[PDB]
Amino acid sequence: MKRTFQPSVLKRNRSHGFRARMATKNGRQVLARRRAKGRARLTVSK
Amino acid sequence: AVVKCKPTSPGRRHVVKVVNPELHKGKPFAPLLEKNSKSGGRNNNGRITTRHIGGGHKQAYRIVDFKRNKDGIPAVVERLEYDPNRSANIALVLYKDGERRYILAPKGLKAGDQIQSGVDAAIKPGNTLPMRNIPVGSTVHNVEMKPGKGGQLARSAGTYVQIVARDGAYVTLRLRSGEMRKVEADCRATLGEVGNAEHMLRVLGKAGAARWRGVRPTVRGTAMNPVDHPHGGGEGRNFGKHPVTPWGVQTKGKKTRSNKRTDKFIVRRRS
RNA sequence: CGCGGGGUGGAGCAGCCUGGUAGCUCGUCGGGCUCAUAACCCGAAGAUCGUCGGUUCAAAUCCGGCCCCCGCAACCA
RNA sequence: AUGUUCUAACGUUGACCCGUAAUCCGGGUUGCGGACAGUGUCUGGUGGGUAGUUUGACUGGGGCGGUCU
RNA sequence: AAUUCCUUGUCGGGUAAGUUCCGACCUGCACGAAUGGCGUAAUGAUGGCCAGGCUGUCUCCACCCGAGACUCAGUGAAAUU
RNA sequence: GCUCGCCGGAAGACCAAGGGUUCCUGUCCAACGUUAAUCGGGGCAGGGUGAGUCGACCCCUAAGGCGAGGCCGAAAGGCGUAGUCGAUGGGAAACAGGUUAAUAUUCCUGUACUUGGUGUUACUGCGAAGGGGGGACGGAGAAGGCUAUGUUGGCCGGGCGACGGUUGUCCCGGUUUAAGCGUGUAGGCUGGUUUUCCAGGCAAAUCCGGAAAAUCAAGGCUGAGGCGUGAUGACGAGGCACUACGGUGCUGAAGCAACAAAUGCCCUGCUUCCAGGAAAAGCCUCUAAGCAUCAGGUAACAUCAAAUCGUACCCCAAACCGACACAGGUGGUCAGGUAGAGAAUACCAAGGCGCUUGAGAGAACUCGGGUGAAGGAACUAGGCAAAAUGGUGCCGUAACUUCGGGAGAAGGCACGCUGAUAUGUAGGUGAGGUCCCUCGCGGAUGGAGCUGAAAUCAGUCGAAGAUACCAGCUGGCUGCAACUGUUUAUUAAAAACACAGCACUGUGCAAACACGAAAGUGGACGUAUACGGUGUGACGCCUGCCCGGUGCCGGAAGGUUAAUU
RNA sequence: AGGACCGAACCGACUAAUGUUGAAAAAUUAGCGGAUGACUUGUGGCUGGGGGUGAAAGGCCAAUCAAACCGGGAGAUAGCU
Ligand SMILES: [Mg+2]
Ligand SMILES: [Mg+2]
Ligand SMILES: [Mg+2]
Ligand SMILES: [Mg+2]
Ligand SMILES: [Mg+2]
Ligand SMILES: [Mg+2]
Ligand SMILES: [Mg+2]
Ligand SMILES: [Mg+2]
Ligand SMILES: [Mg+2]
Ligand SMILES: [Mg+2]
Ligand SMILES: [Mg+2]
Ligand SMILES: [Mg+2]
Ligand SMILES: [Mg+2]
Ligand SMILES: [Mg+2]
Ligand SMILES: [Mg+2]
Ligand SMILES: [Mg+2]
Ligand SMILES: [Mg+2]
Ligand SMILES: [Mg+2]
Ligand SMILES: [Mg+2]
Ligand SMILES: [Mg+2]
Ligand SMILES: [Mg+2]
Ligand SMILES: [Mg+2]
Ligand SMILES: [Mg+2]
Ligand SMILES: [Mg+2]
Ligand SMILES: [Mg+2]
Ligand SMILES: [Mg+2]
Ligand SMILES: [Mg+2]
Ligand SMILES: [Mg+2]
Ligand SMILES: [Mg+2]
Ligand SMILES: [Mg+2]
Ligand SMILES: [Mg+2]
Ligand SMILES: [Mg+2]
Ligand SMILES: [Mg+2]
Ligand SMILES: [Mg+2]
Ligand SMILES: [Mg+2]
Ligand SMILES: [Mg+2]
Ligand SMILES: [Mg+2]
Ligand SMILES: [Mg+2]
Ligand SMILES: [Mg+2]
Ligand SMILES: [Mg+2]
Ligand SMILES: [Mg+2]
Ligand SMILES: [Mg+2]
Ligand SMILES: [Mg+2]
Ligand SMILES: [Mg+2]
Ligand SMILES: [Mg+2]
Ligand SMILES: [Mg+2]
Ligand SMILES: [Mg+2]
Ligand SMILES: [Mg+2]
Ligand SMILES: [Mg+2]
Ligand SMILES: [Mg+2]
Ligand SMILES: [Mg+2]
Ligand SMILES: [Mg+2]
Ligand SMILES: [Mg+2]
Ligand SMILES: [Mg+2]
Ligand SMILES: [Mg+2]
Ligand SMILES: [Mg+2]
Ligand SMILES: [Mg+2]
Ligand SMILES: [Mg+2]
Ligand SMILES: [Mg+2]
Ligand SMILES: [Mg+2]
Ligand SMILES: [Mg+2]
Ligand SMILES: [Mg+2]
Ligand SMILES: [Mg+2]
Repeated sequence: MKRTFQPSVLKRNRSHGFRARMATKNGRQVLARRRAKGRARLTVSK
Repeated sequence: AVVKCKPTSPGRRHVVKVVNPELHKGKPFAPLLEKNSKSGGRNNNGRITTRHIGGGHKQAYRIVDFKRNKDGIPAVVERLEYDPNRSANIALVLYKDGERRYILAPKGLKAGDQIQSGVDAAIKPGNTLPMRNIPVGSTVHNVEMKPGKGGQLARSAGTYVQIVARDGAYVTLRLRSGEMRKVEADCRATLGEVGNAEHMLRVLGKAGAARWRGVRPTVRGTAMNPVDHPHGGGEGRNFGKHPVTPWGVQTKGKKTRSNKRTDKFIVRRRS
């Protein structure tokens, strides 16, 4: 039976990618928090 | 004409269709078409702002000439056509200079008829004149509200307005609703009633026929829960309250017109 | 099991609440009018107020018990 | 105070011209309205559309009934 | 009565025997006219009842074919305490 | 290796998504694999993905996004014009054979095609951010013409049979070939050509649209398939030689016809209906400004270029989504035989598998099935479950009805095989031959050959002929809802929701209404025969009385009454 | 012609049995409904939490819904265990 995660690379990048984060100030704030914490993988692009 | 279907299935028993044999059967005139994709009742926020709209058949917009501002050049009706965007039929006319245009088809118009607009046009159905040149008592349609703006009143199938009086710079009109309204006498009007007067005798016959026109189902307020509608709730069928809209406004009698700009032009309300 | 309202000429209703006094319509009885009856007109009679106790100078009336009458409630279980 | 007229504020989701290669916007001409409409402050009415809350205790279990000095 | 408490009302039909069913009666605790009334052909993985066929549903179980259960070798949990 | 079993509209073969080395070779077996493992999608090492034509990238746009200025907003920001992005759609071009352990429309062989640059020659009006054409579009239905494909015959090679027969109407196998190029056929659409003029296409136009003459009556466009070539080639059964036993090398016959035939192609066609069926570019054409013995355009030839990224492998799955090597889910394409209406079902082909614990035994009891004396719903809340019916053709079929239905009502009869009618019929297809002409992929006649039901009569076997698989139980009364639909993903599918129809009511357009501090947007590029809200719910017969209460609508004399003064 | 009929693919989910530390955090087996349409499906897009969407069940909004999830106020408060 159909589960919730149906992978799609294009939709993944368009929803959570780097350029989607950078497009709004709240996305940029997400990136700032993740840099301050020190995540190795900053977004889903990597 | 008006044709009843034979009851060979439960979805056909009550269907009444209006069929016109004189409508064109080919494709429409390509230079006068545009696309118009559907909204779903959604506005630019993406929210539903009008309910019960969606789906239906794909349609192409026919550019109809509502202004009729090509004066002094006679035109000939080429063919009547079906228009999916409105209840009336539209006629394709050809001007003596080689230009083609769509107009609302008045009652009695047929291929080969002569029409023309302007102040000197003859008093015949399909001709457009400023309303100060049309005799008092005439039946006109596609009436303008501001000079040069384009016709806006009496555009549905079978409708018309009547010029009841003329006094100075204004003419008094009787609209289909029964309201008596005052309009500038330089506005244009087209003589005669809008054609396809039997459009209202149509019976859809089944739910799908309404879904083909992009109408989605209406859920009654009493069928919901109180969190959804003021009418919701109850053990069994309970109403016990004054009828209102989904947003709490009384919906049987309460008047909603509030416009003081245009109150000066209203001579009588429709009653 | 429990609350609320009632019992007044023969019938249906007032008067009770602020205890001093019983009214209204119909019915009954007597007389008229009519050939006669009904209708109509005139006059009169008729209830000690469910019952038993209390309070009071005085109880249909206020308080209590009892006998009937009606209504409501009797849920979660 | 009311009414009538006017135009110059103001409106125009009428027409035309320009920026312009543009059904936004702005500027210009003209028409139509016109001190109305509309907006700000103050103010009466309405307002489960929305919001914050209250809705007693005793009790041979609680409710109903009764009670509370 | 998808509504009737008393109630398995009463009468009729069906059954050997029918608190259900069908037809009536009217005493409607507490139906009723677009929070529609009364009918209604066709339709329904809809509710109730009856009949024919059919049968291991049952009287009342018997035998048989396979997968486990049982024994041997290998691997090897769990709730609980 | 030989037997046996299973799938075969998949449990075979490919694409897309998704994964990312799982692909191939050598080696190892500690851990992983529900057991052992010498094996593995495990560990370690090495190898492997080749493009002008496939895809991306590229040009073009849809929904939608972003959005210079702009409008609007306490700030953050919201919306939107010019623009610019965004495929799931439009736009140039390649096929066959061979080859690796692992890639191939990419490598090799053969044969092709497209776009662009440059140069030369010949001729010449070129030119756009503008005009026009085109691209360019629905559902259903009906054929007619074909092919893929299959069957049979012919031909070629081989065989003469473990047990009765088998030199023949016998058995096995093969009988294949592309793009391109040339023909322009079945068939579809459309009259053509030349002048003259014109309020139209924002200006111009020789282009498109319109008008009037003259003339000719055939021109044009599209088009599957066949045929010829490609191809004296390649491939090819099978032989002959090596094998270091996985296979390598050489050679290589026939390679035809008839019939049947798609859900594929002609066909973006045709017919019909209403619910009336993208856009933009590439492309063709027209001119403006401009240029002008230039530039540019057209044609032929020569030459150069076509970059970059993907390409292994899985892909109804042990590699994707489900924590698992998980009875689940996952879009598109291909589509053999016999029977059959069929992509159902049964047995098979090509191909692929036997599902990663076995061995015994033959207790109760549980699960999944088979059969059952006599009875036949007595069971039970209830015929739950099971049993039963089940096909085709013909006969026959009630109440009721909205005249369509009910209806497959109910019920019944025939059904195999063999022969004859008829050495194979009615029908379908169709060669040769002959005769014509605008001569060709032509017309007429002609019928050899091939294919071929259905029926009747007669006979015949069995208990049984729709023999398996497959495949309605039927009728009677009644409540509710008209009906097809929808719903509580995961205890409720209904009488609930919806519905066509009905009524009330609001709404005159900058509409009411809704989303939004606003600008705006939807309603609607709609205009009262329209749009919103509410209730009822096909259809038939109907829908009675009450305006005291509450609400709404209208009124505006009087009483009361805010800020203000 | 048809929200026509019978019936596979496909989309559902009416009944029964099994399973219930399952093969499976909703399935399997045998039957069952629709199956040219108010049909189904791929890819992309839009609507955001007192908000959306809802042929309406308080259904659905990532196994979570009479108010999602994550972080913060925060060591909320707890006459209670
Ligand atoms: Mg609506
Ligand atoms: Mg409606
Ligand atoms: Mg409900
Ligand atoms: Mg409410
Ligand atoms: Mg009720
Ligand atoms: Mg009530
Ligand atoms: Mg007397
Ligand atoms: Mg007294
Ligand atoms: Mg509240
Ligand atoms: Mg608080
Ligand atoms: Mg208490
Ligand atoms: Mg009872
Ligand atoms: Mg009886
Ligand atoms: Mg009865
Ligand atoms: Mg009722
Ligand atoms: Mg009424
Ligand atoms: Mg009803
Ligand atoms: Mg149904
Ligand atoms: Mg053991
Ligand atoms: Mg343990
Ligand atoms: Mg098999
Ligand atoms: Mg391997
Ligand atoms: Mg070992
Ligand atoms: Mg092991
Ligand atoms: Mg490995
Ligand atoms: Mg856009
Ligand atoms: Mg924007
Ligand atoms: Mg800006
Ligand atoms: Mg682009
Ligand atoms: Mg694409
Ligand atoms: Mg390979
Ligand atoms: Mg063929
Ligand atoms: Mg590959
Ligand atoms: Mg396994
Ligand atoms: Mg699996
Ligand atoms: Mg699927
Ligand atoms: Mg099969
Ligand atoms: Mg056994
Ligand atoms: Mg058993
Ligand atoms: Mg049996
Ligand atoms: Mg036997
Ligand atoms: Mg038996
Ligand atoms: Mg027997
Ligand atoms: Mg019994
Ligand atoms: Mg019993
Ligand atoms: Mg059953
Ligand atoms: Mg059975
Ligand atoms: Mg009943
Ligand atoms: Mg229904
Ligand atoms: Mg459920
Ligand atoms: Mg608007
Ligand atoms: Mg209703
Ligand atoms: Mg159907
Ligand atoms: Mg079906
Ligand atoms: Mg569902
Ligand atoms: Mg269910
Ligand atoms: Mg099933
Ligand atoms: Mg059906
Ligand atoms: Mg509820
Ligand atoms: Mg959920
Ligand atoms: Mg809350
Ligand atoms: Mg704090
Ligand atoms: Mg705490």
